[PDB]
Amino acid sequence: DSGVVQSPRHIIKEKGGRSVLTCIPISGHSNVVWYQQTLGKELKFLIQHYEKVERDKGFLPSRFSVQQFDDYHSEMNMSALELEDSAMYFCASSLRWGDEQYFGPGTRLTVLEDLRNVTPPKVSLFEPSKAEIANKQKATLVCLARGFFPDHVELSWWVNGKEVHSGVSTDPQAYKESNYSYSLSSRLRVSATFWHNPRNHFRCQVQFHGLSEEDKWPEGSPKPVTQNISAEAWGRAD
Amino acid sequence: MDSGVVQSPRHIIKEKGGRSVLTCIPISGHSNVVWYQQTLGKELKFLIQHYEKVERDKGFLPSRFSVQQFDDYHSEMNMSALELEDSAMYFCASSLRWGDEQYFGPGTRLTVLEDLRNVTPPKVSLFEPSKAEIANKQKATLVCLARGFFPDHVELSWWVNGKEVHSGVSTDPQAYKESNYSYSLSSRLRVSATFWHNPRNHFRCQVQFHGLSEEDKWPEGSPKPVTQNISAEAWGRADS
Repeated sequence: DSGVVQSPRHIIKEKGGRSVLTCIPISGHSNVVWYQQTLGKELKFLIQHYEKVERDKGFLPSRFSVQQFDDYHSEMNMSALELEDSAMYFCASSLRWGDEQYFGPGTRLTVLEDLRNVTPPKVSLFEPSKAEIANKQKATLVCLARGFFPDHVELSWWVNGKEVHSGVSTDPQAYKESNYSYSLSSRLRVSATFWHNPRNHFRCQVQFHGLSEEDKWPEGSPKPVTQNISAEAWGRAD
Repeated sequence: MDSGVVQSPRHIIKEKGGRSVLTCIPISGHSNVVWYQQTLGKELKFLIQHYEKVERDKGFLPSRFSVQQFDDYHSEMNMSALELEDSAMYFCASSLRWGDEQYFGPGTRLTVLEDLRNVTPPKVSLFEPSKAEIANKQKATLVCLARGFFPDHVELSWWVNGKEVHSGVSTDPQAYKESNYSYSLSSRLRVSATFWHNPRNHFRCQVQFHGLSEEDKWPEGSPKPVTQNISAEAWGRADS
């Protein structure tokens, strides 16, 4: 029917800052647990509330406090943020204390020393090379998204308005091209015949997760908010 | 409690098209065991559940994975025809019975690569504090850099006079990729200038790299990138 939901999904904060994560448990569940997970590592139990009462606590830092409300939703208030706080934060709910836990999608928090380096990607689509097509009868489009920071992007391919996965090969993880700039590439391979149809449309779509409306930004340059950036091309006859 | 769920292996590197088996031992007395898959930085994906040896719930488990629970209630996921996209953390969790609170294992980090020849241990460098810092802040920060390694299978720790320390340590939460086949990670240890001003204080940045297995093949001509410990160290110093 539905599962645990959380908000926000991605958030970027400056060191010394403050934010609040919220969790809505499955309807009828009254027990809510929070975990912290450094990317690629184990889940770390933080705290558990059942009928608003704290039942058990792990290594919840004193800078963090959690409260559960009448409707059983839970909020973690995180203050005086440190770089070390960059992690995934999962909430999970169960009907009662002692029962099976159902997991939320997680909130990814990234804490930076200076928000002034945050910047969205530029995205370029490259049509197939003549040599590739002549030699293999396949046609590979390259999408390059780069110049972005931090590394919170999601790249997808759309052909004639529909998302595709067949023939898609995306780099598993963006890499740094310089201190405050990432690069990520993807390829979509189709048949030469499919590419040679002028009426086929191709779009590489990137979603960048950045600053929110809320965040302060000094005059001068556009605020690097969450936004979509894409590049497109049509097929091309011989 | 007395113990928790354990898993094996903790890290493993496989080539595309290969096969491996991940194993989970539940908390003693628990007979319900579930597996989850998690791609780096994403949500947990429920794979499958066994209780008293019988499959109950199943999520989207690829046909290439098969899971079995055994007499002693431990569970094994046999993974075949591995794909790059199978690179993930795999958690198991156990509960007394189905429907009960589940307890998580530490996870197995599976990395699937196109070419094992890209696997490389880190170079580790320790930097003594700058004279400017000591003079102006009366603190002394040592920097440890561990870089040029692949894949992202490094753990960094600090040891002062033979004992692990945490006070004054700031380690990057995540290594970043320098390029498609190389990572970098840094850490700082800050101590007082007076503590650094002692020739007999010893400082060591210790890195553990999880690499290829004893069983993996490796061509002649360069050292095999096996699991190994790599460190850098310094003693404190008199006035200069």
